Amino acid sequence: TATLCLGHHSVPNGTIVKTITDDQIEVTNATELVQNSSTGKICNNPHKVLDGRDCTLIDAMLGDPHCDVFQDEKWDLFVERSSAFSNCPYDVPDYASLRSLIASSGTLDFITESFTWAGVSQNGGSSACKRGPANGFFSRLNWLTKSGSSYPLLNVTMPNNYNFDKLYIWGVHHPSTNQEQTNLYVQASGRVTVSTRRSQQTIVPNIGSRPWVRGQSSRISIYWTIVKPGDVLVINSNGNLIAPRGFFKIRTGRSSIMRSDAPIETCISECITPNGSIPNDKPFQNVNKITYGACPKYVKQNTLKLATGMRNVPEIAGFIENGWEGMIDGWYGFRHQNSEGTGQAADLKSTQAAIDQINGKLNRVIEKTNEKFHQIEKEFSEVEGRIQDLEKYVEDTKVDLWSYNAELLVALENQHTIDLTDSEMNKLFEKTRRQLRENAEDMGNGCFKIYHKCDNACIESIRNGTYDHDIYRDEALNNRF
Amino acid sequence: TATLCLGHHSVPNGTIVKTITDDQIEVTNATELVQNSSTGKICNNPHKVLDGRDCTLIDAMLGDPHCDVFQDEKWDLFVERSSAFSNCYPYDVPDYASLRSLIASSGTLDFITESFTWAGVSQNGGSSACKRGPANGFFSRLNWLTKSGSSYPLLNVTMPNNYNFDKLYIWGVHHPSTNQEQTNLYVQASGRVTVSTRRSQQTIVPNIGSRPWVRGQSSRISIYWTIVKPGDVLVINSNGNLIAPRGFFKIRTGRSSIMRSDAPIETCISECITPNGSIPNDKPFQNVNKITYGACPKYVKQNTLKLATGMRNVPEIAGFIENGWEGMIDGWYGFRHQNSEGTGQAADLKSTQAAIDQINGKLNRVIEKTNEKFHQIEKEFSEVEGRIQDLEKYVEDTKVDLWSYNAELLVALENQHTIDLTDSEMNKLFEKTRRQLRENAEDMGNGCFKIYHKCDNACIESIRNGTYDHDIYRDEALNNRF
Amino acid sequence: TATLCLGHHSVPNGTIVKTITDDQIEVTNATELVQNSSTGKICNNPHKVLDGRDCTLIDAMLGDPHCDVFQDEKWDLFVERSSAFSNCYPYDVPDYASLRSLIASSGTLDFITESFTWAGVSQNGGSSACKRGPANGFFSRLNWLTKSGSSYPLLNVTMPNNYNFDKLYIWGVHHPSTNQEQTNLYVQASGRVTVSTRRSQQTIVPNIGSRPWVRGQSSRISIYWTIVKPGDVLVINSNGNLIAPRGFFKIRTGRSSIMRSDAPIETCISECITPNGSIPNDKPFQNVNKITYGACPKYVKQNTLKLATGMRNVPEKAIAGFIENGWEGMIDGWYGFRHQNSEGTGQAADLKSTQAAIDQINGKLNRVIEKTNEKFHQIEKEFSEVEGRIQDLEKYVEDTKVDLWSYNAELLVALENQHTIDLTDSEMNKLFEKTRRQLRENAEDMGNGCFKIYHKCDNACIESIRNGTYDHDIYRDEALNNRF
Ligand SMILES: *[C@@H]1O[C@H](CO)[C@@H](O[C@@H]2O[C@H](CO)[C@@H](O[C@@H]3O[C@H](CO[C@H]4O[C@H](CO)[C@@H](O)[C@H](O)[C@@H]4O)[C@@H](O)[C@H](O[C@H]4O[C@H](CO)[C@@H](O)[C@H](O)[C@@H]4O)[C@@H]3O)[C@H](O)[C@H]2NC(C)=O)[C@H](O)[C@H]1NC(C)=O
Ligand SMILES: *[C@@H]1O[C@H](CO)[C@@H](O[C@@H]2O[C@H](CO)[C@@H](O[C@@H]3O[C@H](CO[C@H]4O[C@H](CO)[C@@H](O)[C@H](O)[C@@H]4O)[C@@H](O)[C@H](O[C@H]4O[C@H](CO)[C@@H](O)[C@H](O)[C@@H]4O)[C@@H]3O)[C@H](O)[C@H]2NC(C)=O)[C@H](O)[C@H]1NC(C)=O
Ligand SMILES: *[C@@H]1O[C@H](CO)[C@@H](O[C@@H]2O[C@H](CO)[C@@H](O[C@@H]3O[C@H](CO[C@H]4O[C@H](CO)[C@@H](O)[C@H](O)[C@@H]4O)[C@@H](O)[C@H](O[C@H]4O[C@H](CO)[C@@H](O)[C@H](O)[C@@H]4O)[C@@H]3O)[C@H](O)[C@H]2NC(C)=O)[C@H](O)[C@H]1NC(C)=O
Ligand SMILES: CC(=O)N[C@H]1[C@H]([C@H](O)[C@H](O)CO)O[C@@](O[C@@H]2[C@@H](O)[C@H](O)O[C@H](CO)[C@@H]2O)(C(=O)O)C[C@@H]1O
Ligand SMILES: CC(=O)N[C@H]1[C@H]([C@H](O)[C@H](O)CO)O[C@@](O[C@@H]2[C@@H](O)[C@H](O)O[C@H](CO)[C@@H]2O)(C(=O)O)C[C@@H]1O
Ligand SMILES: CC(=O)N[C@H]1[C@H]([C@H](O)[C@H](O)CO)O[C@@](O[C@@H]2[C@@H](O)[C@H](O)O[C@H](CO)[C@@H]2O)(C(=O)O)C[C@@H]1O
Ligand SMILES: *[C@@H]1O[C@H](CO)[C@@H](O[C@@H]2O[C@H](CO)[C@@H](O)[C@H](O)[C@H]2NC(C)=O)[C@H](O)[C@H]1NC(C)=O
Ligand SMILES: *[C@@H]1O[C@H](CO)[C@@H](O[C@@H]2O[C@H](CO)[C@@H](O)[C@H](O)[C@H]2NC(C)=O)[C@H](O)[C@H]1NC(C)=O
Ligand SMILES: *[C@@H]1O[C@H](CO)[C@@H](O[C@@H]2O[C@H](CO)[C@@H](O)[C@H](O)[C@H]2NC(C)=O)[C@H](O)[C@H]1NC(C)=O
Ligand SMILES: *[C@@H]1O[C@H](CO)[C@@H](O)[C@H](O)[C@H]1NC(C)=O
Ligand SMILES: *[C@@H]1O[C@H](CO)[C@@H](O)[C@H](O)[C@H]1NC(C)=O
Ligand SMILES: *[C@@H]1O[C@H](CO)[C@@H](O)[C@H](O)[C@H]1NC(C)=O
Repeated sequence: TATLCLGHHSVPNGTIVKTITDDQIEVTNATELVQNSSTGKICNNPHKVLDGRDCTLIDAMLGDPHCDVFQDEKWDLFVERSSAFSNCPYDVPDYASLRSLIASSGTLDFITESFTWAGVSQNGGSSACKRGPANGFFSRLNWLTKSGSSYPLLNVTMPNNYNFDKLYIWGVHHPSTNQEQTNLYVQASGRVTVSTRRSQQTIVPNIGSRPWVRGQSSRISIYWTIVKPGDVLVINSNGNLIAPRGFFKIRTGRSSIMRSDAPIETCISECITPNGSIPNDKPFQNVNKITYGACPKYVKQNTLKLATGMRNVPEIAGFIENGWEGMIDGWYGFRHQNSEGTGQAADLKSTQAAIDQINGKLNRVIEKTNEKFHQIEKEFSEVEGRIQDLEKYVEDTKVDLWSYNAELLVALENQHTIDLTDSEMNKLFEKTRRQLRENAEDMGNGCFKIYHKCDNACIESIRNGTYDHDIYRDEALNNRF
Repeated sequence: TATLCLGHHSVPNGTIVKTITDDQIEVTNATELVQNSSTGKICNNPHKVLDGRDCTLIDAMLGDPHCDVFQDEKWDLFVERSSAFSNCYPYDVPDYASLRSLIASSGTLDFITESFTWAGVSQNGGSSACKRGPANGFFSRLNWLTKSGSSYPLLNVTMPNNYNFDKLYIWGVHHPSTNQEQTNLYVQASGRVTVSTRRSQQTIVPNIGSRPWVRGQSSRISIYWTIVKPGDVLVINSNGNLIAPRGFFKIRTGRSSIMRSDAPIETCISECITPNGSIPNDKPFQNVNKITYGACPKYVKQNTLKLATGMRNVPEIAGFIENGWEGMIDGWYGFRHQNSEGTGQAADLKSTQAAIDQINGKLNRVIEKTNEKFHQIEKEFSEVEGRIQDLEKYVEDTKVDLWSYNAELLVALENQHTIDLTDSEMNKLFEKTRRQLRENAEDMGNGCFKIYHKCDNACIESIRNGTYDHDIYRDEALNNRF
Repeated sequence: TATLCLGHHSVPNGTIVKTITDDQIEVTNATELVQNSSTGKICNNPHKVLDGRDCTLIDAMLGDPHCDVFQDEKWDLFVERSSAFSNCYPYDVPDYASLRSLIASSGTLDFITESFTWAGVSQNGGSSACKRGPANGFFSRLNWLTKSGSSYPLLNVTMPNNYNFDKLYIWGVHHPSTNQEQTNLYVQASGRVTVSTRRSQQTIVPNIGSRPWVRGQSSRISIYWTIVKPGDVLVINSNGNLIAPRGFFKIRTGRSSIMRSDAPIETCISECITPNGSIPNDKPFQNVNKITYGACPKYVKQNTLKLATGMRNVPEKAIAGFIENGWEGMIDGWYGFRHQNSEGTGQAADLKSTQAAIDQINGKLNRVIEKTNEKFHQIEKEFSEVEGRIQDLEKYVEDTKVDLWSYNAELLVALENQHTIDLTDSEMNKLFEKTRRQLRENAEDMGNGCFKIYHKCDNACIESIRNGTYDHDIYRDEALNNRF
């Protein structure tokens, strides 16, 4: 007689995963699906990262004297440090919109235009904004005051004869007293009107004392205007006008701005976070919900294990609640007890089928990467109300939905992996049973008892699939009965 | 002796779908789940579609002379063309999008005239920039009041809401270009308009200054609106620069909206409208446009998604073990028998019907029929604004990504389950057939049986029907086997 | 000879569930996953609920005379009733919703009085529209400054922030109805109010004009607010039309919110609060309201979702097995054996298969979906007036969220039902296959889920088969002789 047993491998150390029907199940192999660490540095490749050391984007746009190294710059990502400061006092109504559009433009290209201001004096300065040892001002703005003892009505025009949009930055000066207002501007109540063929803005200055900032009790408000090709710009002013010196060329692209204190190093990475660059070889990440580039999706979980092997079962006997830790050639194989001696082999068909069905399984459902460049703000330092609440709500909803998606996907994939491995083992056992028609009996433990003399060539023929039952039919029948 | 095999059908040409464990598997039949084309026309049934032609909704509401055919109009969807223009006095609307959305969602342009009394001022002002034929004109729903004689008295009027519906009032403020013009039109050197109710107020101070010429005018007019709830009162107080209203608009709650499109409108029936045109809604997903009106499929980024309908296509007596039957056209599963009389073939109705019933209506168990949406947010912009536009784009992008993921995962899961159920059906039929033949037959290794007793056509039909009796032939089969 | 059968239990009354491959399938047990009812009452534990009664949050903050009981109050949820009204000077708040949300999220009404000096003006002005008992009054947290004698000097005051917490200041501007009233109350013919810090500024010019009478007044007051960070300074500059502040509000960070409801408040314990009332959170989904506070189930559009708990239900039709036949007489377990012998029929139960099925079924839904989500302050979801862009965006966001979560719930229920049915069927088949494996050549299956054994198999034999210590070599010769 002879014995033939079928089984599967085992490893000394398994990994616990979670499926649809099991809280904890041990498998031979698993992989991590969530990235939860960073090196703390920002790669300067392949994206173009511009470090604004002590300057904000608005300050560099306006022309702060200590921000003059940023003139005519361009970037893919602008990094704003927490140690930035202003050294020139002003306020911007709707600051966030201007900051966002300047960041999304991706450039600081400024073209000077020849404005004519007749009857007034130009190039005013203050001691609060020093350009060297002398008084200065913003380099992209012009402070106009009275000439002699008169301040006439200003009325200038400039058409857009190009084929791209223009961006104009202008301002209004708010004095602190009526005496100062009349001293700088002869009229007791100024007025600034800037309009195009389709839009208009009129600002009336406000007079009143304010806290001293670098020695000044007055302020300046900043406004902007966009002129389409074929349109025209008209500026009408009675006083308190901070005239523009030109226009900014505005483009459309994939630029943005980020707040971070991580240093920038010479390295390559496609994903940038405020914590630093992270690899994008995993479908999910847990570092930061603020990202730039090709980045994994953000989830609330810190670990998600995906099974890449069959069950780990501790240990002649077959595969019925028994693993073979002595198998290193393949996933499934045969063991036989013969007159010549015991032997072991491996089956390549089932092993390769399982490997093919396992490899690349996650790519069939979830896409590889998503490239997002400019998005909404997700951290705030001041309380505002309605819009901030809406933004926070949207971000929270997105995060919760994606976390649920990740959890369900991982559970389903683990369940299907376990099912396919079990099906492969059972199919191999059933094929082996079907090949031996009447010459063998099932021993009850995944093994077969062959009732005729089956030598090594016989076992090899059984394993190959070229076994003939008619050769040993009568001998097996005589032995069985 | 005899032979009884089991098998399944196959087709000369199959389709490749994707499952959970397979990236490409061939099946006998599949259907497309994504709609990706349109005819370029807009159906005027069953929704009421109003063509704006050369007019916008705001211009038609104000009373533009070339938009006078749109007075007292009704619509379910308003279509705005890119060739629309303005031909009246230049104006601007602060928060234009909010008023446009309000008027579009109201769904009607019904106007009721009221008896306003303006004592001491001139009425019915006009300009050469807004012509009613050969003579000067103005917006038909607004009244331009200027000085009478040499005085402009203080205007203070009231109007109560004694109905049971909301009232919408449209008024304006005139911004002159020079101080001399301001003094000439209105005696006072600084005008002021105050419009208020018992719960809200608005005060506007005009701005004097030159502006680019538009149809010969360097002055502008700003447009404002006020809503008066039932039982409330409206008070208008002014001393210059008032563009008075002539009445109120009825404002309703409904399912109306507005769209920007250039597709023509033709006689046809469709429940879904896109800027590209009308599309059928028989499929659960679409790829034409993310701007939709009516009962429409969900927008996904995928161009195609195939759902499996049949079984695995296996190319071609032998059984079902890696062998499909090309010559079978009468069913999905059946029998082939080899006998002394000759060969034959049949089909199994029960297993085929079970598989068909399981397959039929498979996708309706999860996805709702249709999502009918009428008024939504704007999804395309022609000018950069900032915060709110970014928020809207972010919301739309998140929605699109989530629904694309849902569609992909669902299609993969359904294909996997269809393949599994069909394989289980075939294996169950074979197992039952083996179960009937207790000891008179044994499996030959290729999904087919070898019978050791003389089993004729009546015998084969008895086996197929499920009424086979092994006791009659047991002794002969046992003698043949041993 | 002896007969051995395998089968499963069934119940007289079943319940219908929905799976991936079946529209309507009957099982032995199921549970409801959607909470669609409420008691109509709000529990005051464990959250601190503050009833607004006839006052709103803004009215309580300003100092309305009939809202004077809400001074220095704290809350976790503020409940605003539909019967609230105002009984003081008419006013309007530009961007009212932002201030309401700010005060609701702050969670307290703590007020600290500060010593402002207003030189050359008369303080503590009142009106007949706001009565403190028999006499004329005003808001308790605001100061109405008017001319003293025949002059109104320019006011310029400062107040530094020397603490380590943010300050909130509430002030206002008065809008007269006539120029004569403007001149009588304030000497200057045009007022101006400037309030600023080192990083912000606000200037308001009053409006003049008649308005509808509210409690005898055709004038209004506009409300503005300012926040001062630690180390900053506040400056107020004005020459008329100023409603001065009396101090600052302590502003905090926390998990407080506000809700509009008309449900009464009783003594009970509940972790979730809805405008309909409190609901239990023992289910993953609910259908009551999309406005919630606390640990609440997710909101879905469906009103019922049944999760299968048992196996398929098959009516019971010489003993028979599990092939299209249930056992209504089995109450000892899920799977078992039935044997007919010469001594008589017998029945038993199998514990391992039943225990495995129960352990797989138990706790199945906790593996994918989280228990509860704690949300405290969110966006508004109901509006009493039409506004335009922002309201449309909020409605769109809420509708998208609801649709996505409803789809998730439906798909999850269907998948779980399918897997439960599959696991029960697999367990029964595995038990039958093991029973076949034990009897190698001594019996053959009859096809109805039963084995009939050729040798003599008594109670010891049947018990050995059930346990698993059955030996086939003992009866092999007798079985072979009987079969052939
Ligand atoms: C309306 O009300 C506001 C606020 O109440 C007033 O604003 C104040 O204006 C005064 C000037 O009139 C400001 O005083 C100035 O402060 C400067 C900064 O002081 C800070 O820094 C120094 C050094 O670091 C510290 O010692 C000090 O404590 C502060 O922390 C000083 O540098 C100025 O000095 C100048 O004047 C002195 C006078 O002796 C000279 O000796 C000096 O050489 C120098 O010339 C000056 O003292 C004050 O800071 C303002 N306060 C605020 C909050 O802004 C308005 O003046 C008031 N308007 C009217 C019309 O009344
Ligand atoms: C403040 O600054 C602004 C802009 O700098 C000034 O606005 C300009 O005002 C002048 C008039 O004062 C405008 O000139 C007018 O332009 C009309 C349109 O011009 C277009 O069309 C004509 C004909 O097709 C073309 O030839 C031309 O190139 C343009 O393409 C003309 O139709 C007007 O014609 C009138 O004047 C002529 C003079 O010869 C007469 O013969 C005509 O019959 C007719 O009466 C006129 O020329 C100019 O367009 C305005 N510019 C802008 C940008 O709007 C303000 O006037 C100024 N304010 C002060 C107080 O100085
Ligand atoms: C600009 O235009 C507006 C609106 O047209 C005017 O506002 C009106 O001003 C008048 C003048 O005061 C107001 O009249 C007063 O109304 C009070 C309330 O009346 C309501 O309530 C009573 C009782 O509940 C009802 O019977 C009545 O129908 C109203 O529903 C009255 O109580 C006042 O009575 C006083 O005067 C009478 C005079 O005989 C005395 O007998 C009384 O004892 C008492 O002293 C008074 O009649 C009117 O309410 C205002 N309407 C609105 C809508 O605001 C502005 O006045 C106007 N401005 C200018 C400069 O012209
Ligand atoms: C363009 C201009 O007028 N520049 C002035 C500037 C302004 O007058 C002021 O900042 C606007 O509010 O002020 C400068 O400072 C002045 C002192 O030099 C002078 O002694 O006193 C003035 C006040 O009475 C004023 O502070 C400055 O800021 O440097 C002078 C500069 O030319
Ligand atoms: C209601 C009214 O006053 N209408 C005027 C109109 C206005 O005066 C003006 O548009 C407001 O800015 O202007 C009209 O045009 C005028 C010419 O006819 C006149 O020769 O010159 C005027 C300038 O000095 C003015 O342009 C118009 O727009 O048709 C006349 C109309 O009655
Ligand atoms: C702080 C103050 O001035 N308070 C006045 C108040 C105001 O004058 C008014 O409400 C602001 O618009 O008005 C009071 O009412 C007055 C009557 O008592 C008086 O007979 O007539 C006045 C009109 O000419 C005015 O209505 C009030 O509202 O009680 C008096 C209060 O001291
Ligand atoms: C990445 O940086 C963020 C900073 O935004 C870290 O999140 C903060 O972590 C600290 C310390 O636990 C908390 O006190 C803050 O509340 C967190 N902020 C937010 C917005 O969550 C985060 O821990 C960092 N992650 C890694 C891996 O370095
Ligand atoms: C329906 O119309 C839209 C117009 O928005 C088409 O989308 C544009 O397609 C062109 C050509 O590929 C692109 O260059 C644009 O970028 C697309 N615009 C947007 C906003 O996506 C769309 O292709 C049309 N679809 C059909 C089926 O005609
Ligand atoms: C909980 O209260 C809400 C209040 O909005 C109820 O929803 C309204 O129910 C009425 C009556 O059927 C409808 O006419 C409204 O259209 C509903 N409003 C909304 C926004 O859906 C809700 O039915 C209540 N729930 C329970 C269980 O009583
Ligand atoms: C486990 O799987 C990973 C990839 O999924 C593979 O690289 C690794 O070799 C596997 N483990 C073993 C022991 O082969
Ligand atoms: C393929 O399936 C569709 C159902 O989507 C059916 O209408 C069609 O008849 C099927 N094809 C064949 C050849 O049966
Ligand atoms: C059905 O299941 C519930 C819990 O899921 C349990 O409380 C109940 O007893 C079960 N019903 C029966 C008849 O076992």
